[PDB]
Amino acid sequence: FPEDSTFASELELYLLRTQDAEQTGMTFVHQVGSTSLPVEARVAKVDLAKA
Amino acid sequence: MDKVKLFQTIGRVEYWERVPRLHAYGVFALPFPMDPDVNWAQWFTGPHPRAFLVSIHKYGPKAGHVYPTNLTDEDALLNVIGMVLDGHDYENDPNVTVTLKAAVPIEYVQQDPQAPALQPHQAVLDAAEVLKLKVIKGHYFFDYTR
Amino acid sequence: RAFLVSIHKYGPKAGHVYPTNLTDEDALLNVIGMVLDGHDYENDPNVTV
Repeated sequence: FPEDSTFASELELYLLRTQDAEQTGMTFVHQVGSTSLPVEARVAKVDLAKA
Repeated sequence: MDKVKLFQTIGRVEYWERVPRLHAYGVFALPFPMDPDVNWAQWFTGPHPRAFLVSIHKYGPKAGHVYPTNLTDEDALLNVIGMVLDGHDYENDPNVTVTLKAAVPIEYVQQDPQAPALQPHQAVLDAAEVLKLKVIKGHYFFDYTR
Repeated sequence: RAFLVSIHKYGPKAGHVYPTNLTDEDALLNVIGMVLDGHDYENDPNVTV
């Protein structure tokens, strides 16, 4: 435990957790001369923490 | 325990993307007044994207207002107008943009509000031909303009 | 030339297309489109209807 110094009494650590949407998925297979089809919807999440 | 309090959670914000559609099929939408009868807060709960079909009150005290369709009312099946895609702030304004003609995939339709999210509904796909939809791929092709 | 195709609703070959036989009731009922450009079935079994 290397020592450290501060001027204030209480110590608050606020952690911000982040689950970004993972770049997954393969490009859809189609035949030349066709209208394309769209991609799915993905989710990202943010949670926090107090200590 | 007492002098050191460990980690907890204050807020949990899960953010979804939007309901996909075809680029080269063309979207046609008209804004509609909201029937105050149904609980729109119960259709707009989750952050996950859903898209429920909407019928319209034809004639009466509320002629022009729209409301989410029930699969047991034959008049609601004979008065369907389209689906609401991107969700809506139900109290910041009543008036919602109902898409008449678009193409939405098989899993993003949820006409029961207490249904599993982003999974294909069963009674919708079993009652599509009376409801003037058509599936070719997963994508629900429809044109309630025509 | 061109010719009209028809999807299969259900079966072991459910989803595939075959040319619309005018004498048959399901090809008349389940017609799905037509083929214009020409293709090579020895090259690929996936036509663009």
